[PDB]
Amino acid sequence: VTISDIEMLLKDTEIWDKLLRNELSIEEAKKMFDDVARSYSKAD
Amino acid sequence: DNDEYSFTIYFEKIDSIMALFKMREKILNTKIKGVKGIKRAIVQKKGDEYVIITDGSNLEGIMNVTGVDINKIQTNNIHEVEEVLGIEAARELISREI
Amino acid sequence: QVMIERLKDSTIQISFATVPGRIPFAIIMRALGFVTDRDIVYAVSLDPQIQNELLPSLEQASSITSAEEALDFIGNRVAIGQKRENRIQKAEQVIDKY
Amino acid sequence: KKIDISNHELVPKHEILQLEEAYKLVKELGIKPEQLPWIRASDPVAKSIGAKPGDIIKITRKSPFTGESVTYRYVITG
Repeated sequence: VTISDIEMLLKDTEIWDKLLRNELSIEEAKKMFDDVARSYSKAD
Repeated sequence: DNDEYSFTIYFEKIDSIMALFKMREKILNTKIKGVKGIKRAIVQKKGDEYVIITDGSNLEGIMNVTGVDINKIQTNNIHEVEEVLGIEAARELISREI
Repeated sequence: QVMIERLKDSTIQISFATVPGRIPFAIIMRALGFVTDRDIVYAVSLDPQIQNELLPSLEQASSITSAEEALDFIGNRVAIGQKRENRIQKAEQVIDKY
Repeated sequence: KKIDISNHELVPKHEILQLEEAYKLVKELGIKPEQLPWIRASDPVAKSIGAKPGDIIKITRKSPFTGESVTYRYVITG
């Protein structure tokens, strides 16, 4: 539970950092965001 | 039954000088009505309406009580409202309390 | 300083500085020369209502019915890993002095 | 407990900010997104609107100085 939350936080930080550097555009950033949300909502 | 307002329990199962006083104390500590945490409630008149001032704090229990306006209840406890309503409500309550 | 407690389970304990922990009331009464429970309950008071409260404390010392058993109980409380003799004289001397 | 608390008089108005608006806010403020005040994803009001970690929640509050004041929070796991 706790480790899954930490992984969620780390991946969200990585996605935000990648988006802020213009590495990826907005729509794929949103797809990554909600894909991670759905993937880690199973444990919760 | 023994009288108009007096009775007696016989506890025929238990055979021990100990734990009989424990059963007596457990009986004396039994709740008959009301919600937990509240010590005493007093009805007061603010304007043209009637409010209840309570010496205890139990937010969820009062929300479960019929006849209570859930959207206008206010409490002195900040952690209770923080856990029940959220963090912005706790912020507003801290401001109002100060 | 000698401090007397009345615990939640309707028992009475006496504990002073020298002897660690609490000692039941009837134990000290037996160690001081009160062997019969009637003697204890009549030295306490002559009121039946007050005498009724001594029952848990009286029965909590039903195992110890002699002065020497109370004395070496106190000795075990104060002296650990010694024979019965030195234990009882140490207990009686600490009772008589402190 | 199915009692709805979003209508309580102590609860300001919460909204989920779109990705474009969040990006514009972060660029204009010159901050990393996690430098805003935090809000747990298990918060009752945040849960009532289906907030998820990584989003930015825009909160509108009553104010005696400007009427309505808008602040922002960052949704963290918890």
